[PDB]
Amino acid sequence: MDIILGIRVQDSVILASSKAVTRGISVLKDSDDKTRQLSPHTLMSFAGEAGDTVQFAEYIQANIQLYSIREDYELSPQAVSSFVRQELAKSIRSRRPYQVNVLIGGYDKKKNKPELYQIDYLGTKVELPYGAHGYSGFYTFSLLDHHYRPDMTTEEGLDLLKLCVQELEKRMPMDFKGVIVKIVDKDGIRQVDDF
Amino acid sequence: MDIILGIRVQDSVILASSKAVTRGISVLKDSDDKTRQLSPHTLMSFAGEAGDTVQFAEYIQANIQLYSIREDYELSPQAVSSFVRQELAKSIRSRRPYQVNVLIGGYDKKKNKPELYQIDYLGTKVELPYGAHGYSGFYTFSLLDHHYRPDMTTEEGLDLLKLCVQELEKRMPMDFKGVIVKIVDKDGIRQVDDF
Amino acid sequence: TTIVGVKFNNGVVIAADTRSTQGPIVADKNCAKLHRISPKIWCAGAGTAADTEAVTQLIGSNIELHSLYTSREPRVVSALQMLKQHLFKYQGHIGAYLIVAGVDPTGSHLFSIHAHGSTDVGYYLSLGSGSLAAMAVLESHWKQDLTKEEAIKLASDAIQAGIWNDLGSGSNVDVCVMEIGKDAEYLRNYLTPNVREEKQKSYKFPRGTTAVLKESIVNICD
Amino acid sequence: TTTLAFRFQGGIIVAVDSRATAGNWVASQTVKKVIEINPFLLGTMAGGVADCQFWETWLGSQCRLHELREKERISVAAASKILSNLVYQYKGAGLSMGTMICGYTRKEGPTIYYVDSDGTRLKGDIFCVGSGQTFAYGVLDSNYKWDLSVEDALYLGKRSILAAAHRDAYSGGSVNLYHVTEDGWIYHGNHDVGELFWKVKEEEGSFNNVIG
Amino acid sequence: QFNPYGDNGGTILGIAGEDFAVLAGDTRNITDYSINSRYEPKVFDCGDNIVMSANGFAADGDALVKRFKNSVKWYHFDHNDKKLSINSAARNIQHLLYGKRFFPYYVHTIIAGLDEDGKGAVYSFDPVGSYEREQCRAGGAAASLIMPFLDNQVNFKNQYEPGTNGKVKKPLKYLSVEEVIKLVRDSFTSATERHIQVGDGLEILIVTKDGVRKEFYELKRD
Amino acid sequence: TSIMAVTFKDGVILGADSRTTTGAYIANRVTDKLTRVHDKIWCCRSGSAADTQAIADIVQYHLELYTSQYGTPSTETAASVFKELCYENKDNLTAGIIVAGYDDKNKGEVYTIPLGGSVHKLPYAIAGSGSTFIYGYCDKNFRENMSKEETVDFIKHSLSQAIKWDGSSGGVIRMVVLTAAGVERLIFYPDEYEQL
Amino acid sequence: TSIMAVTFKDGVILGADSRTTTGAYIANRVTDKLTRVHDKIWCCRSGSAADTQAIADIVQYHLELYTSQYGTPSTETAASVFKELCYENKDNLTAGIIVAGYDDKNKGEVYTIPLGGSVHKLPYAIAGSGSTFIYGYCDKNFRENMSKEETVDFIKHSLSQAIKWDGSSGGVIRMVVLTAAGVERLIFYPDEYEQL
Amino acid sequence: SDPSSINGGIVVAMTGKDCVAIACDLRLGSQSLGVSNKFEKIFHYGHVFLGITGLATDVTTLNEMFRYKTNLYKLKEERAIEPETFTQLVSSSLYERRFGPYFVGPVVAGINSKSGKPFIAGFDLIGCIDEAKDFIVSGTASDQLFGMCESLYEPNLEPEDLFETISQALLNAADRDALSGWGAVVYIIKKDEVVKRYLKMRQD
Amino acid sequence: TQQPIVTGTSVISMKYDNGVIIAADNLGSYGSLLRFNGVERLIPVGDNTVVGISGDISDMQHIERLLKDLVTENAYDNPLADAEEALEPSYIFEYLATVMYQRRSKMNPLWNAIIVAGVQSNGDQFLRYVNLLGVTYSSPTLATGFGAHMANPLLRKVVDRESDIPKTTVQVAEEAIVNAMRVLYYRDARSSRNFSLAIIDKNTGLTFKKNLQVENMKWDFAKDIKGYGTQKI
Ligand SMILES: *[C@@](C)(CO)[C@](*)(O)[C@H](Cc1ccccc1)NC(=O)[C@H](Cc1ccc(OC)cc1)NC(=O)[C@H](C)NC(=O)CN1CCOCC1
Ligand SMILES: *[C@@](C)(CO)[C@](*)(O)[C@H](Cc1ccccc1)NC(=O)[C@H](Cc1ccc(OC)cc1)NC(=O)[C@H](C)NC(=O)CN1CCOCC1
Ligand SMILES: *[C@@](C)(CO)[C@](*)(O)[C@H](Cc1ccccc1)NC(=O)[C@H](Cc1ccc(OC)cc1)NC(=O)[C@H](C)NC(=O)CN1CCOCC1
Ligand SMILES: *[C@@](C)(CO)[C@](*)(O)[C@H](Cc1ccccc1)NC(=O)[C@H](Cc1ccc(OC)cc1)NC(=O)[C@H](C)NC(=O)CN1CCOCC1
Ligand SMILES: [Mg+2]
Ligand SMILES: [Mg+2]
Ligand SMILES: [Mg+2]
Repeated sequence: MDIILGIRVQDSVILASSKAVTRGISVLKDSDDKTRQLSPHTLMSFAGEAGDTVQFAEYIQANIQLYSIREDYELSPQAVSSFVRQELAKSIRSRRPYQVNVLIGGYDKKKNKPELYQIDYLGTKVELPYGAHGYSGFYTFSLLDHHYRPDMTTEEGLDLLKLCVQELEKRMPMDFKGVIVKIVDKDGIRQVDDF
Repeated sequence: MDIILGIRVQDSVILASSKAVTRGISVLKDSDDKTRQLSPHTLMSFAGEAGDTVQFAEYIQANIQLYSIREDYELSPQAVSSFVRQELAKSIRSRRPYQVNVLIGGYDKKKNKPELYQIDYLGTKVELPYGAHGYSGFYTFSLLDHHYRPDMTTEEGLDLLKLCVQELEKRMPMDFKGVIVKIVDKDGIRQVDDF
Repeated sequence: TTIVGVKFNNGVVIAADTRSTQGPIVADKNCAKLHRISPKIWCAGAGTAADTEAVTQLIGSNIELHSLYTSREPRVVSALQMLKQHLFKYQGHIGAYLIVAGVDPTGSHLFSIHAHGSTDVGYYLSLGSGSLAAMAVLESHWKQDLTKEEAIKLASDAIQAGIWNDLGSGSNVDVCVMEIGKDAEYLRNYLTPNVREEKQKSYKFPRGTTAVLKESIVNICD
Repeated sequence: TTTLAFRFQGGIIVAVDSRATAGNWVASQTVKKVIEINPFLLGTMAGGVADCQFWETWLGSQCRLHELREKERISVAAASKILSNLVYQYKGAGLSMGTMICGYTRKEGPTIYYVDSDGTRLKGDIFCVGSGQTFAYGVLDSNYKWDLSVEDALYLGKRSILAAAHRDAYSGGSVNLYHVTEDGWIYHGNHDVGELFWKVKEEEGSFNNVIG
Repeated sequence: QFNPYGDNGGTILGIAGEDFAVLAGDTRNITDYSINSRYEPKVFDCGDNIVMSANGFAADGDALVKRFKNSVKWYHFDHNDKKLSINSAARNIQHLLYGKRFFPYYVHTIIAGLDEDGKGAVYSFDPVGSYEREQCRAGGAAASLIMPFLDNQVNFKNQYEPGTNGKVKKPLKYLSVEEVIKLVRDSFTSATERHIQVGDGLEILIVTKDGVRKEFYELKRD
Repeated sequence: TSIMAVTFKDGVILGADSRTTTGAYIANRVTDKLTRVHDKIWCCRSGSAADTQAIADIVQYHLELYTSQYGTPSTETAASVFKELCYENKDNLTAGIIVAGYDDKNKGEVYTIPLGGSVHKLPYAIAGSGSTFIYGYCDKNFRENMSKEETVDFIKHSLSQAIKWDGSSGGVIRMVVLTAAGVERLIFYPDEYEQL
Repeated sequence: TSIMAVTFKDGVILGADSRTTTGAYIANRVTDKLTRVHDKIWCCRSGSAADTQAIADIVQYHLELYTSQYGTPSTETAASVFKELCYENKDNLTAGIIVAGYDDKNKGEVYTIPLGGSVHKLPYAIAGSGSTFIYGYCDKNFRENMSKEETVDFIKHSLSQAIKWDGSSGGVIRMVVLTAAGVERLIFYPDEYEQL
Repeated sequence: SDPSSINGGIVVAMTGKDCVAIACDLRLGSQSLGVSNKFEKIFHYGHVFLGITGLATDVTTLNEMFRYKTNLYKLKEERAIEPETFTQLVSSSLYERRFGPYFVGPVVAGINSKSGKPFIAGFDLIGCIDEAKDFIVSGTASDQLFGMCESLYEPNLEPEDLFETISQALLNAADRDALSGWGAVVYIIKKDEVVKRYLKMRQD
Repeated sequence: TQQPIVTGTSVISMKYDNGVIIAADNLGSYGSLLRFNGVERLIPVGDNTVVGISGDISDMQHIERLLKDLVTENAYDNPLADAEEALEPSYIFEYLATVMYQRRSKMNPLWNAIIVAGVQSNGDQFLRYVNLLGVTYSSPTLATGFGAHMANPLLRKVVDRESDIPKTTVQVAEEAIVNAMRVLYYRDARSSRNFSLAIIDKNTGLTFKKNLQVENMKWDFAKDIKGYGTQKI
């Protein structure tokens, strides 16, 4: 875990998530996908404590998929984010809390708008034009404050994202082995293979 | 600091030392030379506590240079390594010890032989065909156990060294921003600029 | 806090200051520390502010239900028994230090309760951070066979000692007089010896001083 | 604190914020974090205020004594090493300093040295130091080229502090700008973030996260 | 284990005008929840038209003032009775404080006077010697209450010219000694209301080219 | 506290000081540490005021319910109930209780129950912080089958010394006399006992 | 330890038990806690055996050097030297010393020096762990200007009670009589004092 | 790791002549890192306004909880809850979590629709009601707010004057606190109109 | 770094029209054990100053020796040692204040709270406090330990500010001090009944009263207190 970013542009939400899984002094894997598709137009990236992350992601995934089958209907990104926040808000006062931070990128088909939510392990939800968890934010927020515009295209968003990854690769102490980038828009979720 | 390696081959000693200087969540510099020339045919690399490293290296450098001027003669690598060990052996029982680990690569002109010494902050000296300090050793020693031969050339030693750096870049958690490589032989000390 | 209780001829009087603190900051300059458990049983509370209010309301609620069940006016010893058993059960974690007083068919009474659940009996008592300042006055001026007006004077004087000399107490003096055969009279702000002086200047700003970015009407209706 | 200084075609830019903090209490908004050692040397301050203020002033006295004794202005390397050797003597005692010794001499040219309280001393072209260093790095790195004009370099330095002033809770107040040339340092004014932010937002079109 | 430090409470305040400067401080001295003295001055005339106050731990405060007063005395002996300028005093105090960097004087120090151009000057220090000249500074227990009020009323922060769309700031201007004393008195009465360690009395020392004048005002004693 | 209970010819007498402390501050200088759990079974309370109070109230309840079913309980029975509470809750209690009662068959009896919750039947018992200072005196002066006036003097002199040396003890000396005649309360003020 | 020193008509008597403990083990059951710092100035030692020993030896040295120059030192002088050592080294010492001596001008004198290193001149003094149990007894029984036989009985009965209750005290009761006549050592065995 | 000062923020409420004002900053951070500049801390249930400072997750949770409770109240009572009653509901709900509390500093503000009286109230994290004629403060810059309010405030201010006073109180307090600021919102509340104004403040 | 062993409790004092009064009980406590009963904690210096000391008694006895030595040293080569160059209360205090602060700064304090009461050569009343931390302050009434919490409130009812001092007589002042000593005996668990009192007047000089006792105590109401709540017997 470690680096997860998110950028909402005019017509899409773009999520970037590091590929490294490190344990001790060994990088065990360099192709890890730190994300789950909750629904056709909703993607969730995650970072935090080992084990907790995937266990939580898949648990949320199962619940949203259950809802979809029951109602034959897709929950809005806002509704999914509120469900996720409440689960984390319960968790923090449990015997053993989930130590997982998430970004939820979705395209609301009723509003025809992209939406990005940042939720930490305490259950602190905020809707944002761009988001980050962990130490990444200390570089990317100021960078995006400068270069981000609300009316950008998906291509402009990807170039803006390349600028973030370059900065992180230059100044971050750890080798996070690049990122997997995914785009969420009106046509659903797709992965950029060459980044 | 962090990664310092050393390989003794047939006719030379090759020292590789990482270029990164990290402090907190920021890589402050990516072109740092973690070495000092003690004498024309003796090079010392170093790694450890911030401040201590350079302060110790330059202190040793000044003493060896003083000796050279006084006697109009170059101390053997064995003699320099023994001097360095004793300084660290004093240091460990001081009020505030030098927390510095060093490798000393030298070419003995009287014996016409390359010599590599590994000395830790406690003052633990060993002569070796190949050496490493810190977490690097946990990968490089086994690698060199397999691929190293005592009669290798300087070029073969550099290829053997490339194999170590590649392994470290693949499996080490931190980005150490590559290495500066230096060769110590009968003609003195020179730096490989393209590594 | 500073709180006191004083017995007299035909009843009992309790008093309290009106300062509430958060560390060195005065949170409330005129809070009410005198609490009604039943019409003629009143409680002065020091310690954790929420705990004194919550524990006094709970027992007060149960006392009302008990009074209705038994068709009798509630007794001070019942409130005392219920409070102490509740506080003891929580091993001091409910930080309520109370002076319980009142009149009932048995007579007039005065008790104190500590957070861990121990109770005392006395003719004069004081609790809180300014209890030593108050008790010094009570030990100096108290006597047997006090009148109503003498006991009020003694009680308020003991509170004043806390107000002036204790940093954890200040502002005003509240009093409650519980006399036998009469209605209890709650004297909110009986003394107000700490009125703020006129300010030197009016800090009313010229309209338009504050820079505004947006305006909008908020909808409160359905 | 957020302080930076970077080398470029036209010399050195040095930019700092002006906030001082005691925990979450904002102690000052008008603090001076650049100390003018001589007409060709500057020192930036980050970390303990007293530590920085006291020892960099002291550094200035040592630099003056050098030029009296040697009849020559002290080198940037020698000036930085006086400070680094001093704090190394105190290593462990609890001094808190992140400083940058920026200046020009004939033998060196424009030079920047990072010096901190653990005894680290580094020569380099770009550094950002302070609690908000990462925020400054983000903007500075992503816009830096060697061939920046004096006008563009001054703005980038100013804009990088503004970026950090905005995001970092323990940075802010105002931006102090300096430009170091072969002829010495030149002050380029105090710029209050109270006005600068809105001016930059409007003119540049940036800071879209903020309610306009 | 022995704790060499203590907290004696109180608060101080310095404001600079065009041709004058004031240094105010309450006269209350405390430990924990007890009042030690209702009138214990901590603002002192140190000679050469310099007034000084070191608020926090009184033992360290008195020690510092004593050492600085002595520093002024020896400055005269060593430099032919030359007047110690306020800027020179400030630098001297930094060295006094930083001299004990690893066993600090637990005090927020403020000095006031006139600069070498005759204009009002206030300097303020942290416990280990960092200093800065300002128009305005509150120090001590109630510094966090008073300082933002001073930002607003002395430096006109967040105040814009009415009708200018929050584009033109309220222009900076020097305040008259009458206006400054109004702000000091209102600052201290406000601090007295909400801070338990502040009260009893207010003593203001005013510094002009003619010398050092004093003014005293009663504060609430609760 | 300084407390004691002493058996004698006609029954038993309980004795106690009247000081309650919160640190070095005296929260109550007129405390009643002698408490009734039954008509002629009383106890002296030392240790935590809240703990001993809560215990005594539970015991008083148990003996009231015992009396309703089986008639007057023995002093031994009362001590057993105290023990049961003190022993089973030893980890959460700080209570040193002396139990004293008068039967007509068994006459005067004294049981002491220290911190651990053990039971010890004795001719007389001393307890509380101030008892340490009078072990020597009480051992030398106690005699079996004393008269009422002798036992009152024995307790008065003993507690006077305990009060004199122990800062945690003081105020008045309360006493409770348990005989076939009935229950008698006695009080003795500083001006009398201090100059013994 | 239980130790005491008592002034009387003809001079002063020092008394002590003979038990030394290392935990609950008795390292020495025949200890001599009464030690000579001068011909007719002696001390009782309580607290750390090593500390009190090292102090007494330094005092004995000081008084021997005092006597060589200025003649016989007063009992007050001896107490002052003990104080000086105990007070100045209070952080590194655990010593409770009673100093007792006989002058011809001042007769019998007793000075007690507790942990802090303060000095207190008294008619009699008690100290050590076992003294706590006899404050009551000793206060009630002590009289000024007692005879030798009365003072010996007072000390014997007192230490007997201290020994009885204190586990850290026991063995024999040693005594040292300081009068104009000279120095007399007394010993009293368990079989005598236990059944007092 | 002090729950009440991880995210930061402030709320202040004041009374005027036949009106009340309640204001809050917009910052949400994670210690030094500023994360959001749109995080409003004032909510309303009918005509009763509630501001909440402290740990942001609990701010959100309590809002959702009081919306829940006031909705059921209205369905059963067939009327909007009043400020005095809502104040009691807040106190009950907070004390219910006595030994595992919400790390919050709530502030109630509104006008009783029956009597027309302006009402404000404050609470600690554990439920203790703090009623006031003049003003209530809450958050990481409470000391600053206390000082600003105590000096600037005067009774019976008109809605337009009250706006200036409360705004200047919040702004100058926020500027002396590292964890507060990044924008501000002020609600002016009259008997049957409510005006919401966003303030221009320094963004550092 | 110390811990106090044998300790003395409250010292109380106040100013009146012509001079100052100071008082302190004669007890030397050893924790909860009330060990020593003949301890004098008021120490006169000359005929114009009394130093009252609470806290550690070994450190008190050290301070006694210092004051005793100060008198000796002041007399050396001083023909006016009993006249113009006699030790003033202000000199004695400043000396002690210096020592106290120096010892705290060396992390080895004299574990005491000290009140220096006296009358200056010009007739002015002197009353000032100093403690183990080197903290100093002055007030019309001063008290240490429990005295600060219980005596000061009572003494301030007589002299609440500077202007009340001329209006207060020695009879009224002593009465308040003696009353305060009684209150402390009721409520302080480390206090004794026996105490000493000293009056330093600008006309009548130093009057040192020993072996005073607390009297006129109210204990009779105790007979009426039964149980802790429900007990009727
Ligand atoms: C005086 C003022 C104490 O200084 C009184 O005891 C007073 C009693 C009182 C009763 C009813 C209404 C108002 C006031 N107590 C307080 O004002 C009290 C002081 C206090 C603070 C912290 C404590 O923790 C051990 C105990 C007492 N102040 C409060 O209770 C304030 C309003 N609340 C808090 O500070 C929140 N605390 C509550 C306890 O849990 C931690 C957070
Ligand atoms: C930004 C604001 C983050 O701190 C900067 O680093 C700033 C740097 C600076 C340099 C010169 C002039 C002004 C400002 N640093 C501070 O403002 C600094 C933060 C800090 C506090 C304490 C530290 O010790 C661990 C280190 C850094 N603030 C101060 O120095 C404040 C004004 N003073 C104190 O906290 C007083 N302390 C200092 C340490 O000794 C005890 C007393
Ligand atoms: C003498 C005075 C001291 O041991 C007695 O034992 C006395 C017995 C007594 C007092 C009143 C009524 C009946 C019997 N005990 C006390 O006065 C007692 C001292 C004590 C406190 C706590 C203890 O451990 C839990 C042991 C002894 N005082 C109190 O209980 C007072 C009312 N409360 C406090 O001091 C506050 N305590 C609460 C418990 O936790 C520690 C703080
Ligand atoms: C009675 C027995 C207990 O207090 C006396 O005080 C007795 C006095 C004595 C004994 C022999 C000769 C002259 C006087 N003291 C001891 O027997 C003493 C107990 C004691 C030990 C350590 C202390 O703190 C430092 C205080 C009291 N016993 C010893 O000194 C024995 C010989 N040694 C040990 O127990 C080992 N100690 C060494 C010191 O550190 C702790 C372990
Ligand atoms: Mg007060
Ligand atoms: Mg034995
Ligand atoms: Mg900021």
